[PDB]
Amino acid sequence: MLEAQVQFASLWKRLVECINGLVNEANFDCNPGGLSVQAMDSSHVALVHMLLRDDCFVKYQCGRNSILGLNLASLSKVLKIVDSNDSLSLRHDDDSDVVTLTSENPEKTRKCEYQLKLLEIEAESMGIPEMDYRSTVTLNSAEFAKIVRDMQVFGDTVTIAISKEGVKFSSSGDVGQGYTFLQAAGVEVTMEEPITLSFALRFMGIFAKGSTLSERVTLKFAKDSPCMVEYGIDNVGYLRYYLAPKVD
Amino acid sequence: MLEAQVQFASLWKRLVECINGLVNEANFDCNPGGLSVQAMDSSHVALVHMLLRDDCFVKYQCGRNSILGLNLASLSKVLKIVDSNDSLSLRHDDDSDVVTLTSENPEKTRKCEYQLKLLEIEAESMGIPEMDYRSTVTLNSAEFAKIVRDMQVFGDTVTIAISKEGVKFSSSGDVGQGYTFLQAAGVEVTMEEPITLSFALRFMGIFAKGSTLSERVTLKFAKDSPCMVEYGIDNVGYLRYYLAPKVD
Amino acid sequence: MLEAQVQFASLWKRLVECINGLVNEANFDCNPGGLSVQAMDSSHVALVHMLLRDDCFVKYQCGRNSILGLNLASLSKVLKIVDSNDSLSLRHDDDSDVVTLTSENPEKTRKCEYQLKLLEIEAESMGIPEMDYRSTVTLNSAEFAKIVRDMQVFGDTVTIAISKEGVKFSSSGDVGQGYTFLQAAGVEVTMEEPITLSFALRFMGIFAKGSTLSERVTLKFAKDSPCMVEYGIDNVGYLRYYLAPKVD
Amino acid sequence: MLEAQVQFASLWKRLVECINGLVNEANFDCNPGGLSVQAMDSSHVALVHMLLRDDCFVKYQCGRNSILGLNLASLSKVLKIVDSNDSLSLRHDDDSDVVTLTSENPEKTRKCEYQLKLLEIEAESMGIPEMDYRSTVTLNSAEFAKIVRDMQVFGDTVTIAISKEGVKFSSSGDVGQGYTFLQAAGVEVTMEEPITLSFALRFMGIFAKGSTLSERVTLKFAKDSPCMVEYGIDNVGYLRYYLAPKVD
Amino acid sequence: MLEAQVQFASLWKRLVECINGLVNEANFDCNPGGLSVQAMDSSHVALVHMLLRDDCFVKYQCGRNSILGLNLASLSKVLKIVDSNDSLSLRHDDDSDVVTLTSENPEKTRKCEYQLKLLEIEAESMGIPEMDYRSTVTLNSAEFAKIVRDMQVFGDTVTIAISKEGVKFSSSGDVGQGYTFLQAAGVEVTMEEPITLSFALRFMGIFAKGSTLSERVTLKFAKDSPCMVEYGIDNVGYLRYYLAPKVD
Amino acid sequence: MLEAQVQFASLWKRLVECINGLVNEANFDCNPGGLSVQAMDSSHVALVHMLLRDDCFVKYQCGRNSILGLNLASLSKVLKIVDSNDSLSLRHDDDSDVVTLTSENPEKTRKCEYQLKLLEIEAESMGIPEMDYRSTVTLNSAEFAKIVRDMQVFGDTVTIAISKEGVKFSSSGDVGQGYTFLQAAGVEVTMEEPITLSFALRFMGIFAKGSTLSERVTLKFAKDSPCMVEYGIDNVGYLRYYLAPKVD
Repeated sequence: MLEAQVQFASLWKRLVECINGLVNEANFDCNPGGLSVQAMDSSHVALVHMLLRDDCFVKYQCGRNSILGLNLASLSKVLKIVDSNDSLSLRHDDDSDVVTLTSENPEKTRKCEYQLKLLEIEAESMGIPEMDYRSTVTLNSAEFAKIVRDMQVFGDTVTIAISKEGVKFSSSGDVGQGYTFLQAAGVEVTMEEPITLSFALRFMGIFAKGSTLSERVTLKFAKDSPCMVEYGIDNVGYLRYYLAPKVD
Repeated sequence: MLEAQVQFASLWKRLVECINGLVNEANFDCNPGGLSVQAMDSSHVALVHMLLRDDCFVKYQCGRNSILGLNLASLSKVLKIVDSNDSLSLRHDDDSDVVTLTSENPEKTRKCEYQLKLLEIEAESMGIPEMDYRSTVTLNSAEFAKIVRDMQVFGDTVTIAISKEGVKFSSSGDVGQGYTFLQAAGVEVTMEEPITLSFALRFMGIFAKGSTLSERVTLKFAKDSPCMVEYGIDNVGYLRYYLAPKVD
Repeated sequence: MLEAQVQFASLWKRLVECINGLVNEANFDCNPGGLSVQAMDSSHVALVHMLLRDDCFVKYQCGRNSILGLNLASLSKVLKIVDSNDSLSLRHDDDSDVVTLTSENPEKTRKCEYQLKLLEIEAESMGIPEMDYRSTVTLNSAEFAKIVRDMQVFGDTVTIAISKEGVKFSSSGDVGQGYTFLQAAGVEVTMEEPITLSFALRFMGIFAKGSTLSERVTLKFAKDSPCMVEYGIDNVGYLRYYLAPKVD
Repeated sequence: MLEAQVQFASLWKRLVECINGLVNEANFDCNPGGLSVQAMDSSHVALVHMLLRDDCFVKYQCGRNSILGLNLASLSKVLKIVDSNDSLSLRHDDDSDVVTLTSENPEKTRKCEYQLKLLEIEAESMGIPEMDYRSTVTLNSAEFAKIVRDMQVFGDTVTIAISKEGVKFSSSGDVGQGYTFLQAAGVEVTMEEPITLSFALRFMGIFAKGSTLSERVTLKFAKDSPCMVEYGIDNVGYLRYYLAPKVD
Repeated sequence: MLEAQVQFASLWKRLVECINGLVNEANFDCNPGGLSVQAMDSSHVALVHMLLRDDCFVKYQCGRNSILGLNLASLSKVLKIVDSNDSLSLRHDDDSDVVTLTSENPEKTRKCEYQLKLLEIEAESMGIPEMDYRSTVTLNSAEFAKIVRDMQVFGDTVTIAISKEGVKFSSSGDVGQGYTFLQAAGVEVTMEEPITLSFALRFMGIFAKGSTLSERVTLKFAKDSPCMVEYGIDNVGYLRYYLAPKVD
Repeated sequence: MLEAQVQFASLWKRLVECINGLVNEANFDCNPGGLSVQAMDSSHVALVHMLLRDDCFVKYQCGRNSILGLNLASLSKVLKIVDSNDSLSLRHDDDSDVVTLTSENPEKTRKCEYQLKLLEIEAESMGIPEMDYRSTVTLNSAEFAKIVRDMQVFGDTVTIAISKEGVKFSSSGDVGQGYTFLQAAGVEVTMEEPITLSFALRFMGIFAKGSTLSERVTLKFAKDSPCMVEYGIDNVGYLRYYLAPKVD
């Protein structure tokens, strides 16, 4: 039945790390369009949506829509041991109860094959937000990551404030008060009005692992609405996170 | 009221690590001479004196003598997140209760500002020891650091013995007995008589973080007197530690 | 009166790490032939035999056969602090109760000397039951090490299966099932018949630290018999491990 | 909608201490039968099974089988602060993501309520065993506890030897050799063959905290098979541990 | 010059523990009214005011107002070694630089005398924040102490909420969320309106050692104002703490 | 062939604690007179002499003089686990590398047997001191113990001054200056002239554990000579310590 082979296992390694940060199990919705994972954290505050378009793979075959529930904790453990530069083929057979991962060297002198039992995961229900986003900032993904790590020395909450001149990340706590201001000028603001929301750093931190997938990152906001943080996986996919604003 | 800007935040980062090893809070005596910290460990066995002369800073302004008590634990946490190669401006205002640290990139596209609450710390009450050291050894700071780490596998006490031919560090314990002998030159002994004292490795270890500030380190001894370990910060300051001998 | 000087302390450092993985104390049998260590794990399932031929040392002197029991935990701690590229002289004197390690820089500007108390160790029973190894595989030592680390995500047991055309390492557990197949050449199989044994990963893992001593590693098998894993120390010695199969 | 109220929080306090000794997280299988916990240590050598029958509780309500994963480290911390003689109600609501603990005084003048986040814990494969047991010894639980603490001065392994006349616990090590012999007929041996097995004291020690639940303790053995140590929680449940012998 | 003798040294022992929790040195204002200490923590968030009226002592004499700075750390160390049921006479002389503590047995067969050096302690910064306290709760001092210890398992901040029916202490953190609700009577609420403030547990904890001085404790609150926690020392003095709310 | 059985193991427990405070190994000189231990601290400043007369034991048998070297650290560990109120039989056999300790219940329902390996310990130089003691003070042993613990808050040295009216213990240091004066009777001074010596509290502290053996303790002094501190063990033995003065 299903077969999806990527050339460089890095991609899967880096992806699973990202999504496993948020949830331990997830359904892999596989279509002829490609693989998607959509999942919420157990507190129903944050959502991941990842899509790997079929052009992502050097070989992709998915006639009908199959759905594969997996333990991301186990999957993460197996992927930890796969070499970055080896190929990796995900394969599931008609009514099999197991998915198989197959890695091979460029030189074809080593072949690894792993098998994971599937789960039993109930359909998500709570869906993507339907926004229309007034503001947008795009910045270096690793700067973003650093900023959220940094803001965590102060508090558990970051306030992001977008203005014509740039974006200001702010946090408070016992240690003191911090901010990092990035100037527009590199940081591409493009907003229709000044806007200022707050968020849980716990989740922003989980999101910021996306920096392993994309040199840049885009944040999208809308007053009193879940923000989005998007990491393009070149032209062959995305990783997208949504997070509820804090209280207020 | 105070403004002290260094070009490279590294300096502050490395300093605070050193002094935070010994004490959690300290008063920064700030004069038109520059910043000084003088402080004892809670066991009253060891003393730090640090001075950053005003020529240390690319910009320095301190009309009246203010004293700023700080939590070095918090300060350390904030400095951990400042980029080494960014600038860093320490500033305190007349009516304030807070000191502010302001970092900027070389490119001026990112500005960070942190604020720490001040403390009322009781003014040290313990004077620098009497000088006139009949003995001096100077050595590579990182060798010194390694030696004290090493001597700790044996005991909690190191015996330093200076002779015309060099210096011998010795320790004992369950594991066994060790020594490291460094021969004169590269090791600049310059002494008036052979002399042999013992010291707590706990503190020698704390002092040895000074190796981050200065390629070389000077130890000065005097029979029955606190030794000194000095790290020059170029020509623009020093870091100086004093420690009681072990007698018994 | 024993003296054994190696030019580069690395060797001793890397060796003691390897054997200390298996046992905490061991007798160093010293002859004019060189040093040997032979020891079993406390469960009597696995055996180490190390030999450093006298050509191994830049200086070797052992008139009569002495035996020196040592605490490898202590020895490991002392060797951790000796620089890799320093020389290292092991010396024991006529009924002394202490062995001494002496390190010197290439430049002779630093000299270190450590002393360990000897033990009292009873000579072990098992004594290498050996030979008649029907099958043999040789492979890159670091690949081997990686494979055993990897197989540990699945189980506590690895099944090694040698066939003309390569070796297959397999494991099972909660996470799932995995294998790594290496194809023959690079992997030098040389066997008289297909053969398939199982082993405790705990011990294979301990053995795999041998990769620090030798770019390649040889495994030797024999139906219903302890396997051997051998790491050559470049013509001048070996490190050799033997391990009971799992049978049922 | 789950509810389980015990009259005296002591029970929960003492139980969680016992099981937290072995594992940091565990699933609470809750049925109309009552609560059960079944879990292995991370080395897969030892198994706990606890059952609190529904008659254990002054109020019990569990329509369907729910499973609640918990951090026993956190749960232990919360239970440390609950008064022994207060009541304690464990409550979970439909898709709540949190369990709540509610304590009340006998006099209803003080009410405490705590909330713990649940975990997704993967269901444990290893299923007790089906088993006979040829031998049986029952003894004062606190004597047993003391004996295992004692045997730990000698070694990491205890040898239990059952004979018609009593049971002999034995251990060895650097310190020397010890034994404690308890005579039958107070010690209820009841066996169909003499036998002698060995076990890890680390785990026997963990098990022996059961003495807080039950004045007596029963050990059951079977040649070459996991022993069992059982603590009856009066008539309203049990705590049961299984441990692999040391073999060879 | 000063003489103040208490019959039972317990009092001093218990007091110094309490105040030493907050500050390491303090000025003892000594008048013919009695001894008073008024002192702030280094963060200027918390104030202690202690008064021991002259009727507190079996013998009291202080013609002029002297001020004695003392090291409470040293004083604490000396008081640790004074027997609870011995008498204790504090004495300072005209020309002295030292205060002396003199202990004697009931039977006059043992006499101890200790001498502490005085300090020049600068800050008289202070300022009791007297105000209209709208709300008042009085409760068993040891329950209060337990509650703050308990709330610390969750967070570093407690929210106290006074209502007609009682007072609710609440905290949050990694471990979870907790509360303790005490119902009105035994717990004597007496308030003019419902009121809800937050406070640092670090300081509430320091204050709660007051339970050694007084079976009951009174807390007084006022919207946007420092709370007060008061421990009466019989009829012969008080210990009173004031603490800034957490606002943000 | 030696056998020495005491009725209550307490005695051995309390003794070994006392002497293990000073040294880690010691020879047990066993004669028909009884058991004696004599040992010096490794700094050759302090000496223990213990004697248990043969009437001490409910059963004692020692035809010839045997000497048993023991590790007091191990012995202490074994004795920690022996019940106070059990009997304890020490037994050594003709040409046996091991001594055996055998404990039994009053009720004979439990028997424990431990075996320690002996050591070859070289006879020390260690001559008991010569003199006839000019001064003598006898006091409650636990008061003495408390006094030395107390004097340690000040210094590492205590000055004991005997006069017609009583004895004065004095110490100095960073914390301050202390004394305890005990008045003559209850404290039995009996001296031929006033005399004032100083001693290391480290050792006085070690000695003061003798209070577990004897309600009273006697100190004996002689100008410029080792003091003695003696603890009678009923009428059936003594424990005696000697310590060099500090000369200044």
